[PDB]
This record gives sequence, C-alpha cells and structure tokens, in this order.
Amino acid sequence: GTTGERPFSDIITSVRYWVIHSITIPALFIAGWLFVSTGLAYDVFGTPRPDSYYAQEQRSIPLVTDRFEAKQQVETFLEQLK
Amino acid sequence: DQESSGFAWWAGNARLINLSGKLLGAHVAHAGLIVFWAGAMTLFELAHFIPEKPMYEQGLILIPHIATLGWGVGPGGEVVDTFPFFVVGVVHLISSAVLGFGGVYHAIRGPETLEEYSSFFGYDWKDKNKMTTILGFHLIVLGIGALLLVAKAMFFGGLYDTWAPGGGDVRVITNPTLDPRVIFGYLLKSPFGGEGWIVSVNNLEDVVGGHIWIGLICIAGGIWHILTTPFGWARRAFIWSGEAYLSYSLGALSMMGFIATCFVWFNNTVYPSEFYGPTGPEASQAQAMTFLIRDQKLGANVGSAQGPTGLGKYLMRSPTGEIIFGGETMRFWDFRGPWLEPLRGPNGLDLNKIKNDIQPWQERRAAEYMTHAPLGSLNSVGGVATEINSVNFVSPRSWLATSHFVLAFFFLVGHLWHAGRARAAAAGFEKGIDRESEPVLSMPSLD
Amino acid sequence: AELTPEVLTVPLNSEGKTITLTEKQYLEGKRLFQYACASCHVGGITKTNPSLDLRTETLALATPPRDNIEGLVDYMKNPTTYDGEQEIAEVHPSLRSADIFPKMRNLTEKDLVAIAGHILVEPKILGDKWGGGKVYY
Amino acid sequence: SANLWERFCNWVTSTDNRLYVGWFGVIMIPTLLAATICFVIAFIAAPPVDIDGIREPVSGSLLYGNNIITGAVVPSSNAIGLHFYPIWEAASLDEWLYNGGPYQLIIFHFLLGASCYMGRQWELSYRLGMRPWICVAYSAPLASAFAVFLIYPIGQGSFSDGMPLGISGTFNFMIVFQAEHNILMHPFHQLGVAGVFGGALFCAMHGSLVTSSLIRETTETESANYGYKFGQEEETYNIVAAHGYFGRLIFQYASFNNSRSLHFFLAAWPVVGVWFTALGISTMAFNLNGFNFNHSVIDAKGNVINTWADIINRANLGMEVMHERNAHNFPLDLA
Amino acid sequence: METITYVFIFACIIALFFFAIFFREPPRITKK
Amino acid sequence: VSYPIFTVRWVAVHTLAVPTIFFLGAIAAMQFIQR
Amino acid sequence: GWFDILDDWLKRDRFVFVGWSGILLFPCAYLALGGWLTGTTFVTSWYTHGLASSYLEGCNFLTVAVSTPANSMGHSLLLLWGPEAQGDFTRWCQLGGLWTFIALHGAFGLIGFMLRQFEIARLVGVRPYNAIAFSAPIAVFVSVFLIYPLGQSSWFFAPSFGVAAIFRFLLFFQGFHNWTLNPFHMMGVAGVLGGALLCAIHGATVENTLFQDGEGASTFRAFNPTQAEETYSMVTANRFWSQIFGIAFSNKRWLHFFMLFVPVTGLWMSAIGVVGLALNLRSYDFISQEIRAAEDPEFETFYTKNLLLNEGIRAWMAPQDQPHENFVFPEEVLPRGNAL
Ligand code: CLA
Ligand code: CLA
Ligand code: CLA
Ligand code: CLA
Ligand code: CLA
Ligand code: CLA
Ligand SMILES: CC1=C(/C=C/C(C)=C/C=C/C(C)=C/C=C/C=C(C)/C=C/C=C(C)/C=C/C2=C(C)CCCC2(C)C)C(C)(C)CCC1
Ligand SMILES: CC1=C(/C=C/C(C)=C/C=C/C(C)=C/C=C/C=C(C)/C=C/C=C(C)/C=C/C2=C(C)CCCC2(C)C)C(C)(C)CCC1
Ligand SMILES: CC1=C(\C=C/C(C)=C/C=C/C(C)=C/C=C/C=C(C)/C=C/C=C(C)/C=C/C2=C(C)CCCC2(C)C)C(C)(C)CCC1
Repeated sequence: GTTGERPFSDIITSVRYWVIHSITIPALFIAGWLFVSTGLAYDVFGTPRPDSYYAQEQRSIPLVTDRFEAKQQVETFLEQLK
Repeated sequence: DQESSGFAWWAGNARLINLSGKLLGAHVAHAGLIVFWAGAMTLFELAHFIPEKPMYEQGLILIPHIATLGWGVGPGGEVVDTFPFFVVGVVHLISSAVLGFGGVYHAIRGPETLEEYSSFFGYDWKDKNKMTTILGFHLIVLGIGALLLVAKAMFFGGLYDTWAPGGGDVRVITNPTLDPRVIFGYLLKSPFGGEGWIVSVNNLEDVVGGHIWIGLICIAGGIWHILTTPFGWARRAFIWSGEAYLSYSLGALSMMGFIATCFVWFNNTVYPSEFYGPTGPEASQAQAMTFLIRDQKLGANVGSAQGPTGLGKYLMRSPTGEIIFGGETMRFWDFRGPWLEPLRGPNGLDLNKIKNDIQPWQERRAAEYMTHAPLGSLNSVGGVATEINSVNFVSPRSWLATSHFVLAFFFLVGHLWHAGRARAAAAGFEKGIDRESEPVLSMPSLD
Repeated sequence: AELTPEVLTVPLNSEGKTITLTEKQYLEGKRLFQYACASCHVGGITKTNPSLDLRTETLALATPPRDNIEGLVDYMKNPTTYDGEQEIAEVHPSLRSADIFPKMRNLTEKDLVAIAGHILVEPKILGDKWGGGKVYY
Repeated sequence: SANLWERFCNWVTSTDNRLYVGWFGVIMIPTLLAATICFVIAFIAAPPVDIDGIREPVSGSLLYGNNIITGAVVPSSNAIGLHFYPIWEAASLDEWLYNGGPYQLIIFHFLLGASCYMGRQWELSYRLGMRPWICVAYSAPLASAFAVFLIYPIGQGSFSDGMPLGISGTFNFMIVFQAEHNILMHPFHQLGVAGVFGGALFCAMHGSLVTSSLIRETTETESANYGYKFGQEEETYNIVAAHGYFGRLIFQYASFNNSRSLHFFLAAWPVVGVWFTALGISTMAFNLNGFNFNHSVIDAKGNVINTWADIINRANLGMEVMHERNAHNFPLDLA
Repeated sequence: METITYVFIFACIIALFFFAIFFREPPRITKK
Repeated sequence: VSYPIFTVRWVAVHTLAVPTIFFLGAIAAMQFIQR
Repeated sequence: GWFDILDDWLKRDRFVFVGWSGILLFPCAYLALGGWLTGTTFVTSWYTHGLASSYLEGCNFLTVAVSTPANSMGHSLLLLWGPEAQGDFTRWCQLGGLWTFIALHGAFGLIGFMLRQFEIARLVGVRPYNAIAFSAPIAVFVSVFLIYPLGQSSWFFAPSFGVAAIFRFLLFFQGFHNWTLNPFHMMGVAGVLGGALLCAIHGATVENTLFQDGEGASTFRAFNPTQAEETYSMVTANRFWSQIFGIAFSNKRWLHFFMLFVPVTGLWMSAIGVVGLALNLRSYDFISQEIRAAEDPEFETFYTKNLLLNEGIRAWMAPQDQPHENFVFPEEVLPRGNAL
C-alpha cells in the first residue's frame, strides 16, 4: 500500500513546502497575468483584439479560401487594418 | 460524547435522534436560519427596490409577499410607503439572533438530554402520549397563526384585492365566506382544466373565510391531541420511531411543495399579477387581446375573421361552445383576470363589448403582460430561447415555481428514503440480512 | 474597428444640422434603452406591432420625421401614429403620461436625448440587424 | 375458514407467489393492464388525431399508414388542454378517438401503475427482510416519465404538448423542446448525459474489471460462466486483484477496494444524474430555460462577434420557425 | 402485409416473455 | 523513512500544476478587458 | 542488457505507473489535453469559422472551443512545418492547426492508453477484458473525429473540440442526416441508456441485499477487503427481481459480462452508423411515406413533421455554419410557418 514517493499529506503540511510555494505559486500567477495584460498573448496566437475583427467600414469576414497560399492570404487580411 | 461509534460523519445528524436536548438546539438554530434569510433578504430586496418600476422586473419574491397583505401599496399596486418592507425585514433579522442564541446554547452548553433536566420537555419517541401532545401544541400555534391572517384582513388593514371594483386596491374584508358547503367545496373540486381545486380560489372572501375554518379546526384538533392518545387502528397501522415521524412530515412538505408550485403559476388572486408577473395563460391571453385590438383598429371584423386553418384568427369556440380567444391560446380559455373580465359576457367574450367597450387601460395592460410573459433563461434573459440579449428579466412566477418543484420532488425522495429505513429499522434489518437466519432461505422455491 | 466619434455623429434636426454624441451618452442611452424600451423594442423591432420598426429609413418616412434627435425626443413626449393624425400617449409611454407609465417619471430631457441618439446610432453599427427580426439574429 | 378477508390479505402479501402481487399491486396490475391494452389497440388501429386542435388530424397507427418507427399514440387535442377527457365525456368514441382520447387514458393509467410499481419494489423488500431504497433508484426513471408525461403538460398548459407515445414522435418532442428551451445549454440536462454517459462507462468499467478478475474453475474448452454456482458462500472473483490492476491504470487512491463503496457509487451516479435531468424537464416546464449567450461577445465598435452559441441559435430558429406550421397566428410563441 | 409483420414479431416477443418468465430453468442452489 | 524529493510523481504533478496556475492567472486578468 | 535494464526501470511499481506504453501515452495524452486548454483560452476561430472561441475573446466554458480548420484546408494534416503554416506558429494557430494537433495526438494517446491496459493487465496477471471494453470508445473517436470528416469535404465538418461546438454537431446531424432516425444510432442509445440502467439497478440491488457484517448503520466499514464470503445475498437478490420483474440474474459471472456487453456493443453500433454518414449514406427517409405524402396532402405522421423541422434547420443554419459557401438566402426563400 506504499511506494517510494513522499506522502502528499506530509509535504502539503510541511512548513518548508509553503516557504517555497508562497513564492512559487503566486509567481506563476502574476506571470500568466502579465502574459495577457501586456497583450503578448494576442501576438503569440494571432488572436484579434476587440478593435481588430473588422476594418472600420468592412463588415465581411476574413475567411481563408485556399490552403497553400493561406499564410499569405492571412497576412493580407491583417493589411486592411484588421 | 458522540463519534464514529454511532453513525458515520456524513450521517452525523442521525447521532442526535436520541439526544432531545441537542436535538432541540438544532431546531432552534435552524429556525433562526429561516428567520435570518427572510430578514436579510427583505432588506436586500428593499436596498435594490425601485419604486417607479414593476416588482416582477426587479427579482422580488418577499416584498411582493408583504404587498399582498396590504402593506406599502395602494391603487393598482402602486408602492406608497416602503417603511413596512423595511420593518418586516429588520424585525426578523433581529429575531434570528435571539433564536440563533438558544440554538447554539442548547447544542453546546445546555443539557445534552432533556428527560432528566425537565420531564415536561423531555420526550420519548415511542411515547404516543407525549408525541400527540407536542403535536397538539404546534397544532394550536399554527391555528392561531391562521387567525393572525384573518385579523390583518378584517381588522388591521386588509389585503391587496386585484378584483377590486374600482380597480386593484387594498380592501378590508368584512364578509368572510363561512358557509362550509362553499369552503370545503374547493376540496371536492377537480385538479384538471377548468375546475382547478384549491388553486381555483378567485376572491378574498373565501381566502379569509377558509382561514377562519382552518384556524378553528386546527386548534380544535390541537386540544384533541393534548387530551388523548392514538386509537387502536392508529397504532396497528403506523410506525412509531423518530425517523418514521420524520418521513411522515417529509412527504407532507413534498405534497405542499407541489401545491405551492401550481399556486404561484396559476392563481391570480393570492398571487397578484401586479406584484408578481402575469401568469402563463394570462400572458398568452394578452397577445390575442393585443392583436385583436390592433387589427380591429385597422378595420378588421374580428368576429368573422378566418385563420389559416379556417378556425378563427381572433375568436373561436371552446369545446363547450363558449366564445374564446383564437390561436394556440385556445388552451388557456380557462383564464380569468380583472383586465379581461369586463369583455366577457354570459357566453364568453362578447363581440359587442369587444367592438367598442375596449378601454385604453386594458390595451396597455394587455401589451404589458404580453411583453412580460414568464419566459426566460437561467442567466436571466427574458424571452424565447432564440431571443437576443437586452432585456434582463425572468418572471418571479418562474423562479418560485421551478425552485419549489425541485424542493418538493427531492422531499418526496427523502420521504421514500426515510420511510423505507423506518420500516426496516423497526422490524430490524436496516443494517443487513442476518447471515444465519436468512428469511428467503426459509421460503419455498417458486422456480 | 471601433466606436469613433465619426460614427457617433447623428442628425440633430430636419435642417441638416448634426450633433456628435460621446461614448458616455451612447452607453447611457443604451442603458436607458434597456430600461424603458427593450421591453417591446428589443433589437429595433416592435413586439406589440411588428409593422413599424426603429429603422432610420422608417423613422424618416414617418410623419412628422422621426429620424433625428428632435423627431424622436418630441415623440417621447407626445407620441403619434405614423401619419401623425392621432396622438397615442395613452397607450404608449411618454412624459405627458408618466402617471400611467412610471418608468417615464425618472426620465429627464438628458435621458430622452441619450435614448434618441441610441436609436440613431445602433443601425450605424448593427446594420440590417437593427431593423430585421429573428431572420438576422 | 380462519376469516376470508384475513386469508385474502395473507394471499396478497404472500411471498410464495410466482409474481409478488403487493398491496400496491392491487392498484398497479389493473392500471397497467388497462394502459397496455389500450396502447396496443391504439398503436395498431387508432384513427388520426387533431393534436394541435387546429382540425389537422395526425395519423399515428399502423393500420393508417405507419410503421414501427413512425407510428405513435398521438397526444390529446390542444382544444382540450388540461381538461380531463375520459370516454364518458365524449358524445361518441368516434369523437373520443378524434380528440386524442386514448392518450390520457394511457398516460394516467401508466403513471399511476408505474408509481405503485415503485411502491411494490419497497413492499417485497420489506417482506423479504432486505433493505429498501431499491425503489429509490427507480424513482429516477419514474420522475422522468412524470416530467415528460405530466409535469411539462401542466406547466405548458396542455397535454397536447406532452411527449407522444412513439419513436419518431419522441424525436419531435426533443427537437421542438430544444427550439423552445435550448435544453443542450441547460446544466440539469448536462448533468443528465453525464450520469448517462458515466453510467454506461461505469457499467462497462465494473462489468469488465470483475469479469476479467475471475478465479479459474473452468476448462480451456468450457464456458467461464459455469465456474459459478447459484447460492455460493465465497466470492467468484478476486476483488483484490481487480483493485491491483485498476489501481495501477490510474493511481492507487483513485481506485476502489471496498465493494460496498463501489456499488454505492455505481448506483448513486446515474440515479442522481437522471434525477437532475428529470428536474431539468420539470424546470423548463415553467420556461426557466438554458443559458442564453446570443450576441454576447461583441467587438470594440459594437459589431456582433458570433460564437458556437450563435450557430446553435440559428439551428434553433429553424426548428421554431417551422414547427406547428398552421398553429400560430401571432408573433410570440407563449404556448 | 407490413402491418401483419409488425404485429406478428410483436406477438412473438410477448409470447417469448411468457415462456421466459414461467418456463425458465428453475434456479437451483448450491448443488447445481 | 528517508523519502526523496525529485521523483517521477513530482514531474507529473508539476506538468499539470505549473501551467494550470499560469492559466488561472492569465484568465483572471481577462476579466478586466473591455471595449 | 540495457534493454532489460530499460525494461526494469519502466515497469517499476511507482505512484504513477509508466511502462512501455507510457512512452506513447503520456507524451500524446498531455499534448492533447494541453493543446485544448491552450486553444480554449488563447487561440481564436475568426480566420477559420468567423467565430470567437477563447476566454481571451470573451467566451465562457460552454462557448469556448478549438474549432476545426477551414474548408480550404481539405483533409490536410496541417503540420506546423507543413506547406500551409510554413513553420510559423502564429499562422498555424490561426489556420486551425491546433485541431489536427489535438486530434492526431489524442488518437495516439488512446492507442497508448489501451496498450497500458494490456501491459498492466499482463504484469498483474489479470484478464484483458478492460482492453476489449475500451475498444468501443476508440471506435467512436475514430469514426466521428477521423473517418466521418475523411468522407466529407474537409476537417471543417468534424466536431470541434468544445461544449457548445458539440451541440451544433448534434443539431447538424439532425437537420442534415436525420441521425435520430438511424437504426444504428437507436441501438447506440439503447446500449448507453440500457447500460446506465444496469449500472444503477445493480449497485442499488447490491447495497440493499447486503448481509449484516457490522453493528453500525453505515455498513460501509463492515466490508472485508480480503474476499471470503459474498458481501451481499445473491440468492435474495434473485428471488426479489423474480417476483417484481419476473426475470432475474443468478450467475454473477454472466451478470458482469452482460454489463460489459451492453454498453460496448451499443457504442459500436453507433460507430457503424457514423461511418455510413461519412459517405452521407444516411437513414433520412422512408420512400413509401414520401410517395403517399406527395399524392395525398392530408396524410400526416410524426415522421413527416420532423422532416419539416430539418428543412428549417438546414435553411436557417447553413449560411453562418458554412461560410465557405458564401450562402445568400433571401427572406422570401426562407421556409417559414404562419406568424413565426
Ligand atoms: C426535514 C428534512 C430533513 C431532515 C430533518 C433530515 C434528517 C436526516 N437525514 Mg435526510 N433527506 C432529506 C430531508 C431531511 N433529512 C431529503 C429531502 C432527502 C432527499 C435528498 C434526504 C436524503 C437523505 C439521505 C440519503 C440520508 C439522510 C440522512 C439523514 C440523517 C442524518 C443527517 C445527515 O446525513 O446529515 C449529513 C448532511 C450532509 C452530508 C449534507 C449534504 C449536503 C447536500 C447533499 C448538498 C445540498 C446542496 C446545496 C443546496 C448547495 C449548496 C452550495 C454549496 C457550494 C455551499 C438525519 C436524521 C442519512 C441517514 O443516516 O439516514 C437515516 C442518509 O444517509 N437523508
Ligand atoms: C442546520 C444545520 C445544522 C445544525 C443546527 C447542526 C447541529 C448539530 N450537529 Mg450537525 N451537521 C450538519 C448540520 C447541522 N448540524 C451538517 C450539514 C453535517 C455534515 C457535515 C453535520 C455533521 C455533524 C456531525 C458529524 C455531528 C454533528 C453534531 C451536531 C450537534 C452537536 C454540535 C457539536 O458538536 O458542537 C460542536 C460545536 C463547535 C465545534 C463549535 C461550532 C461553533 C458554533 C456551533 C456555531 C456558532 C454560530 C454563530 C456563528 C454564533 C452566533 C452567536 C450569536 C447568537 C451571539 C448539533 C445539534 C454532533 C452530534 O451528534 O452531537 C452529539 C456530531 O457528531 N453534526
Ligand atoms: C429557494 C428559494 C429561492 C428563490 C425562488 C429565489 C429567487 C431569486 N433570487 Mg434568491 N436566494 C435564495 C433562495 C431563493 N431565491 C437563498 C436561500 C439565498 C441565500 C444564499 C438567496 C440569495 C440571493 C441573492 C444574493 C440574490 C438572489 C436573487 C434572486 C432572484 C434572481 C434569481 C437568479 O438570478 O438566480 C440564479 C441562480 C442560479 C441559476 C443558481 C441555481 C443554483 C442551483 C439550485 C444549484 C443546484 C445544484 C445542486 C444543489 C447540486 C447538488 C448535487 C450534489 C449533492 C451531487 C430570484 C427572484 C438576486 C436578485 O434578487 O436580483 C434580482 C440576488 O442578487 N437571491
Ligand atoms: C423551540 C423553543 C424552545 C423550547 C421548547 C425550549 C425549551 C427549554 N429551554 Mg429554551 N430557549 C429557546 C427556545 C426554546 N427552549 C430560545 C429561543 C432561547 C434563547 C433566548 C432559549 C434559552 C434558554 C436558556 C438560557 C435556558 C433554556 C432552558 C430550557 C429548558 C427549561 C424550560 C425553560 O427555560 O422554560 C422556562 C420558561 C417558561 C416555562 C415560560 C416561558 C414563556 C415565555 C416567556 C413566553 C414565550 C412566548 C412565545 C414566543 C409565544 C407562545 C404563546 C402562544 C402559544 C400564544 C427547556 C427544555 C433552560 C435549561 O437549559 O434548563 C434545562 C435554560 O437555562 N432555554
Ligand atoms: C397536521 C396535523 C395533524 C396531524 C399530524 C394529526 C395526526 C393524527 N391524527 Mg389528527 N386532527 C387534526 C390534525 C392533525 N392530526 C385536526 C386539525 C383535527 C380536527 C379536525 C384532527 C382530528 C382527529 C381525529 C378525530 C382523530 C385524529 C387522529 C390522528 C392520528 C391518526 C391519523 C390517521 O391515522 O390518519 C390516517 C387517515 C386515514 C387512514 C384515512 C385516509 C383517507 C384520507 C383522509 C383521504 C385521502 C387523502 C388524499 C390523498 C388527500 C386529498 C384531499 C382530499 C380533501 C380530497 C394521527 C396521530 C385519530 C386518533 O388516533 O386520535 C387520537 C382520530 O381518531 N385526528
Ligand atoms: C513519441 C511521442 C510522440 C508521437 C508519436 C507524436 C506524433 C505526432 N506529432 Mg508530436 N510531439 C511530441 C511527441 C510525440 N508526437 C512531443 C513530446 C512534443 C513536444 C516537443 C511534440 C510536438 C509536436 C508538434 C509541435 C507537432 C507534432 C506533430 C505530430 C504528428 C506529426 C509528426 C510527424 O510527421 O512525425 C514525423 C515522424 C518521425 C520524425 C519519425 C521518424 C522516425 C525514424 C525511425 C527516424 C529516421 C530519421 C532519419 C534521418 C531518416 C533517414 C531517411 C533518409 C532518406 C533521410 C504526429 C501525430 C505535428 C502535428 O500534430 O501536426 C498536426 C506538429 O506540428 N508534435
Ligand atoms: C377552501 C379554502 C381554503 C381551505 C382549505 C381547507 C379547509 C383545506 C383542508 C384540507 C384538508 C383537511 C386536507 C386533509 C388531508 C388529509 C390527508 C393528506 C390524509 C392523509 C392520510 C394518509 C396519507 C394515510 C395513509 C394510510 C392509509 C390510507 C392506509 C393505512 C396506512 C397509511 C397511514 C399509510 C383556503 C384556506 C386554502 C383558502 C380559501 C379556500
Ligand atoms: C499547445 C502546444 C503545446 C502545448 C502546450 C501545453 C501542454 C500547455 C498546457 C497547458 C495546461 C496544462 C493548462 C492547464 C489549464 C488548466 C486550467 C485552466 C484549469 C482550470 C480549472 C478550473 C477552473 C476548475 C474548476 C472546477 C472544477 C472543474 C471542479 C469543480 C470546482 C471547480 C470550480 C474548482 C506545445 C508547446 C507542446 C507545442 C505547441 C502546441
Ligand atoms: C449548531 C451547529 C451549527 C449551526 C449553527 C447555527 C445554525 C447558528 C445560527 C446562528 C444564527 C441564526 C445567528 C443569527 C444572527 C443574527 C444577528 C447577529 C442579527 C443582527 C442584527 C443586526 C446587526 C441589526 C440591525 C441592522 C439593521 C436594522 C439595518 C442596518 C444593518 C443592520 C444589520 C446593522 C453548525 C452547522 C455551524 C455546526 C454544528 C453546530
């Protein structure tokens, strides 16, 4: 009923753990926060900002219409201030 | 005192079945939670309440309850003084502290059992005399409560009557229906379409009157139980244990939970469409009204207008011949309402009154109720599932009905659960089949 | 793709003169539109009379013209039929009937202008959606 | 005779009957027999029914052009609504069959009997000295029949809106429901499929694990089933070897070792899940529908940016717009 | 023709139900 | 016993734990974006 | 030999068993779940479906999704380094590269996982009836997420990974395939529904036919983890159902295999139906019905009613559900009933 690993109960209870994780856990949190709040995420995944779905006048959708020249076609969609 | 060697943790409260003292603490602390909510919620509602705005458009379910009792409202359900709402809220919230005190006290300080610290309050589940007696006490307490309503209506102010002659207004009932033939007649009424059983009550005279009967009958039975014991059959029929008594009251609440669901959904009287929303049928009736009113103004002869099916665009007949509204609204021809009745004749909707007695207040009433049908989403988006976000609304009639059906059902489950256990607890196999004496093994093979 | 002041420029009166609303007014109008209109006029239609919508073109062919701040504001005080040959404030929310339509009691002239602006701005944004019904949802 | 009535009660309550006719059985047996007989006759030979009360009869019986899949027993007329419509309320049977008379006779008798059937599942358990609550598990499928046959018609105001008694007819009930209520986007429904998916999952789980950890008592060319005799003392499978395997599939503490904690979970999950799905239909019977995220996410200008929720709405409109062709005269469907 | 086939199979299932219930193999204990 | 620290369990745990909180922080920030 | 030493390490009894299977399972399984959770929060479906599909755009847990690639893509594998994305990561996301990512990876993860079942069973020395069972979920994923779109025009018509995005997949099959009318699907639900019954009824049967092996009411503690006697009365269970239902089990070994058979068989039947829908070989209509419906305008069944619902679903949904078709349906051509 036991294996090599240190029983979770002990670790989650150890002061050493929290001394570590009071630093580590919030760190990742603030990092992920910055990832969005700095708008970096928008660029990593090409996700449109609230002001970047259409052009001002245009009401059409930037649908990719051919596989091989898709990447080029996409870039052209960003051109019209979209 | 009590731990794993009694019940499991997740069945903790069952360790108090035989601890009268602590079991009283629970009930007194619990009753505080009910008073606390009622109080704290009323103030929550009031704090958001907007006077010059319909109550049903504000997510209120407690302030409209006070309104019905003739408090802070006037002509047409107009909100006059919000002070009574504030009072009812704060007084409760205070009383919750008093009850909570005793609750906490009896559960962690006071006697863990009562039998010795006072033989009057101490009790035995199998003591058919004490049980019928304690039952007799509450049967009176509830009885006086029933008369507390009668008092408010006949003496201390009245109730909100939507059926008011001059139009919906607070009215003092000074003529309660006391005729037993009429009162108890409701109980002999069908529960289907038309004959609506208890929910079919349509005037405050019966409401007040009926409560007089209940009030007296309840106390009468309250005294009866104090001075008696269960008979012969009464003892050879029921199961006498702490759980059994619980089960009996569980199924009881379940039944009342279902009755309450239909009441808030159908009844127009004790649930005013001015404070709550318009009832389901009421809303569908209003649309037929609205467009009968419109198109007629465009020069259409509603009486002879032929719909796609050739049935009657605006007006048709009920299966018994009465003139009713047309369309899918043919199912709600049982609807009765203050705004609609003046158009009704001896044979149903009169074509002449319809033709020239339509009042403006009725037109905008129809439009209002039409545009406030009890249709909405969980995230509170008023309308059909295909509607667009804009109108944040869900009829209080919808909230109450759904919530209390869920509760009523689960309580029916709780009933079966606790009734099934009590029967097995009594006979004594609620913990498994006796390995040695296995009953089935003593019965002939049917094969 | 944003709510520019270029978009928030709507006709003030019949004589071509225009007015430019602010993002504060728009939001305020939109909110007030939900408070007192959405009930029957959700998404530019009219539940209790689908024949007449809040399309700018429809308001233009109204009598008097209701396709401007001034038209709409007047309507919200003394509403009429499409030909204007009949006042309908008794069966329609308005200032002169606030006793009958309590929602209209709070409403002040600022609110009226905000609401008016909203009706003229939405079709600039939504387009055919604002006028049509379920077809365009 | 020790006393006729006393003997009667002893016969009813008798646990020596091939089929336990209980006290609940005294109500169940006649009611279930009336329901089934009427159904069978209806499903085969019943004439078309004006379900929507718009004088537009819908034939749902075999003899009238249907097969098993399409055939059904059509719900009572919308002209009757929630009115009670027994045979003795009709000028003739011809009228009774036209207004969907049989339907009420069936659903009422079934629901009554199916309730006593639950009542009997307690009784026999009581008579045999075993624990109750078996009936409590059956409360879940019963509460659904109740929600589908009674609660929804009450809420909507007509029995014509109750689920028809047939295959394709059941499909209509669903499709339309989705349109009027957006049920797929409702938590209670989602909990339902979860219990139903999980159920089938766990049913396969338990089923497999046990049958895979059977103690060898059979030949190589002999049915592994014969390695069990009815009325055994000891267990027929190594629950300790079962736990050892499944405990290694995921991780030990995420595996059952208590057969009683196992079978409780096996029972609890689907029953609870279906309980919610039944409450879902019962809740949406009062038009408290699923989440409405239509035109939620919009861009900086105000343009509507569509989601899958919007694509769902388009499918829903189509259902709404086309259902009950000639039944509607007015813009809003409040019925 | 179709109607007959449908009722026939149905009648057969009901027939099976009968035999399955009242003409099953008697479930014998221990000594099986 | 003298348990070790870095183990295979530790690796597994972190492969899910570390990104999760990083995502919970990112999403938490999204609640303040508007237009 | 290094092999047997490599073997030694892998098959070591840890907290989380690795094994040879793990070399395939854990990498894919993690990337699949990870890819989903990634796209769910960050990547959009604007350039592919004209849809917002992430938390970043404002979608919630229900409306979020990893949407399928464009119809232009065809059945392209959409490799990160493929002709489409050309090594670019951002472009790859925008072209719905994460979908084929999740799909193919998850596919191998399901392979690794069943292999894990096979490997662990072998080690523990138990029968692999857990692997046989897991074949049903495989068939479904394969038939639905791979075979089906491989029969259609492109990956675009495969189910997109997301809650709501699956709901449309249901409605689509209704509107377009009349999937509910398919005999193979019906067998499907019968197995799942019948399987969810067996699950319920058996557990409850057991919990309420138990022997008393303790003095407490919470009978959970009173169980012997080390076999011995049957914890519940199989004999009592038999006589019970034999009197309330008329039929009853009497062979635990059969009862449990039956619990395996029913839901596994069902899922397999539903798979076959979907394989038929790929070529669009659906169970849409009954020719005898339509022929009468054409000649006779008074003939109406619940079957005919449903088809009208389908016509509406198709007409009102197609435009925004199939952007690549540039559909334009005038108000007047839209099929509608009266008033609505
Ligand atoms: C008058 C009402 C009432 C009363 C007094 C009791 C009293 C009792 N019940 Mg009981 N029961 C009731 C209604 C009631 N029940 C109903 C309606 C049901 C149907 C669901 C049940 C189902 C039930 C079962 C299945 C069992 C009991 C048991 C018991 C006994 C032990 C108490 C216990 O287990 O606490 C422990 C309490 C808990 C573990 C709390 C459970 C929390 C619930 C399930 C969640 C509620 C959801 C909530 C609204 C959401 C909140 C959001 C959250 C994030 C905060 C006790 C005598 C137990 C027993 O020993 O039987 C005799 C037992 O096994 N009851
Ligand atoms: C309505 C809710 C409710 C109520 C009133 C009670 C009441 C009670 N439970 Mg209980 N219980 C509940 C829900 C409830 N339970 C639920 C949901 C569960 C499942 C988790 C349990 C599980 C459970 C177990 C397992 C046991 C009890 C026991 C008891 C009894 C003794 C309490 C105790 O040990 O004191 C201990 C008190 C403390 C540790 C201090 C708590 C602080 C107090 C009580 C709360 C203060 C309230 C408020 C903030 C202060 C207001 C002050 C103001 C008025 C001035 C008591 C009658 C025990 C029993 O059988 O009695 C012998 C027992 O063993 N319960
Ligand atoms: C049961 C009676 C009841 C009813 C009919 C209502 C009705 C209402 N409340 Mg209310 N409320 C209640 C009890 C009730 N409440 C209680 C007990 C509390 C104290 C916590 C509150 C606190 C409260 C607040 C603070 C507010 C309301 C508001 C409202 C209104 C808006 C409803 C809304 O948006 O909710 C939507 C809510 C949901 C969709 C949540 C449903 C939760 C379900 C029941 C969970 C079920 C899961 C299940 C239990 C899981 C267990 C299974 C497990 C054991 C396996 C509405 C009129 C709002 C209002 O007035 O604004 C207009 C408001 O701000 N209520
Ligand atoms: C469910 C209600 C209820 C019940 C049945 C009991 C029962 C009991 N309490 Mg108790 N208690 C309660 C609520 C309740 N309490 C509340 C809410 C509090 C908080 C204030 C307390 C605080 C409390 C303390 C501090 C003590 C008790 C004690 C006792 C025991 C001795 C009897 C006693 O003190 O009465 C003596 C008093 C009377 C017989 C007369 C009281 C009459 C009052 C003043 C009028 C009540 C009016 C009522 C609301 C309306 C009813 C009239 C209506 C029918 C018209 C007894 C078992 C004592 C104890 O533990 O000893 C064993 C003790 O020391 N209780
Ligand atoms: C809720 C409060 C309450 C409770 C719990 C009880 C409890 C009890 N009363 Mg009782 N009683 C009460 C109030 C209450 N009483 C009132 C207010 C009065 C004054 C009228 C009486 C007058 C009274 C008398 C005169 C007697 C009792 C007796 C009894 C005991 C046996 C009851 C019994 O076997 O019924 C079982 C009921 C039946 C077997 C008959 C079933 C047929 C029912 C009535 C019809 C079907 C119900 C249906 C589903 C509901 C539809 C509604 C209907 C109108 C259509 C029991 C302890 C008896 C006793 O032992 O004396 C001490 C007794 O003789 N009661
Ligand atoms: C062992 C686990 C495993 C497996 C089976 C896969 C499987 C897959 N991954 Mg993958 N991946 C994994 C782990 C794994 N991944 C890990 C841990 C990561 C994180 C770094 C990734 C990150 C990742 C990304 C970022 C992508 C994939 C993709 C893919 C798919 C296409 C890859 C391809 O073309 O293979 C190619 C196969 C091989 C290279 C095997 C060659 C083996 C031979 C024996 C070696 C011969 C080499 C030699 C030079 C040949 C000489 C011949 C001479 C003529 C030149 C495929 C389903 C792609 C995808 O899903 O597209 C939609 C994609 O874009 N993976
Ligand atoms: C008119 C009116 C009114 C009044 C009412 C009333 C008067 C009521 C009453 C009611 C009542 C008065 C009721 C009663 C009931 C009863 C019951 C509910 C019973 C039950 C019973 C049971 C359940 C039993 C069972 C059994 C049997 C039978 C056999 C043996 C065993 C047993 C015991 C199980 C009101 C106020 C509303 C308002 C106005 C109108
Ligand atoms: C894509 C990709 C990749 C991958 C990455 C990854 C793998 C990531 C991961 C990620 C992750 C891994 C994430 C996670 C997340 C999670 C989350 C975000 C969670 C949340 C949760 C929650 C929210 C919860 C809730 C709840 C529940 C459900 C239960 C009940 C209660 C509660 C409420 C608590 C790579 C680079 C390789 C390559 C490229 C592509
Ligand atoms: C036994 C027990 C339990 C239970 C407990 C309880 C249930 C308690 C209760 C408690 C309570 C039941 C409490 C109450 C409280 C109340 C209070 C404390 C009051 C307050 C009031 C005030 C403070 C006043 C006034 C006001 C106004 C008039 C307005 C403004 C605001 C204010 C609010 C200030 C538990 C489960 C935990 C555990 C086990 C044991």
